[PDB]
Amino acid sequence: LEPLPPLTPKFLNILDQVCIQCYKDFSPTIIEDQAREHIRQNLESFIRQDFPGTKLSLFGSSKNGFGFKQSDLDVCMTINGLGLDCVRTIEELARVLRKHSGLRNILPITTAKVPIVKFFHLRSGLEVDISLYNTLALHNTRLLSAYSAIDPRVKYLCYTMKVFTKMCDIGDASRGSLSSYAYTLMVLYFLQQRNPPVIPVLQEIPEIFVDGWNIYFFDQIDELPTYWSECGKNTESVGQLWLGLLRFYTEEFDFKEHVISIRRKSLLTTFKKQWTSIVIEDPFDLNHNLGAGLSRKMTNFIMKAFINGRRVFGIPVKGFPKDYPSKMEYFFDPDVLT
RNA sequence: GCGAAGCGCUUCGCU
RNA sequence: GCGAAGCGCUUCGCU
Ligand SMILES: O=c1ccn([C@@H]2O[C@H](COP(=O)(O)OP(=O)(O)OP(=O)(O)O)[C@@H](O)[C@H]2O)c(=O)[nH]1
Repeated sequence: LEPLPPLTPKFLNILDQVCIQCYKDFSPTIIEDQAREHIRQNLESFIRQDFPGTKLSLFGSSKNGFGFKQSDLDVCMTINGLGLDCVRTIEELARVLRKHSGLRNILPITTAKVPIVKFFHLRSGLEVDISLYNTLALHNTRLLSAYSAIDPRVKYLCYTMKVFTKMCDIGDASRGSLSSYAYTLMVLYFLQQRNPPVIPVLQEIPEIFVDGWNIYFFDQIDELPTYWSECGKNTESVGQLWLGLLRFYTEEFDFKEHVISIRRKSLLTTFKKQWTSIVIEDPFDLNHNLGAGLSRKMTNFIMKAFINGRRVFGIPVKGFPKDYPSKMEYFFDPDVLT
């Protein structure tokens, strides 16, 4: 790794604005939020024609406080008043949805760990994923939402990370990379682990079980000053934290021995979890390693993207060539980061 | 035993 | 469907 020159005050002010701009440019307007709602509304009534009692609910970015323009729509389906063959139900869902003049490219994915019917929504141009009884997903949505409300910099960094993985083309788990949900967990972990914490761990501040998993977490975001020790302690700018995250995952954190675990504050090791051979534990489904599908080719691309991320965000310059219309295209240049 | 392409086949992955 | 990793066969290659 290269030595990094000291941060100037003014290159850091640029880092702060660039991170905040990631939130403003990509957080959704009310019109986009409601377009998603309508999609959930319409599909529910349409599916109810064949499967009465069908309840659809959104989760993921559409509802976890990290809504991101043009993200795919995550939908969880259950049936009110209800050993359900999920493989068969996904194909049943597919057969139903091909009759919808507003949908195209209906595709059932039965063999995935989480089976989904994936399709394209004409009016909105969004891609939609319907899964069945994805109840843990509804709860990690509420949990991320609680983190998103603790401190403004949590959104700023999570948005900046979503922009970054998109440009580096490293955020598609269907092409062997990591999923957005994984990167968000990496951000929240980094903020729980830096000294002093920016966020606490909310499931350490009660046993509520769903699918045999304790889904409890502290969620009254109006009263953490009472119950979180290091509240208000960390004063650092968002641009320092974003460069801090890139350095944290390229210089300090040892992926070979430690699990990225937002559920509890202390170190969780590769050895205890039997996950010896990037390792990320789901906040609730503790048997699910979100890095279990990574190739070592793919881990290298991710590591390479983080390293050039460290370079362009860490080497001060001013100015920037008037070629660029704004700082955004300088920092998030896809060729540079790849 | 090794490389390239084509045509088939299988296994793993995808919220 | 898409991504990855294999196996079959054929054709052409191995100094
Ligand atoms: O490994 C996974 C992946 C996905 N999911 C669940 O599916 C949802 C959709 O997962 P996505 O991969 O679509 O992430 P996203 O665009 O919603 O981005 P984030 O806000 O999640 O960073 C995620 O928000 C998560 O709740 C899991 O529970 N586990």
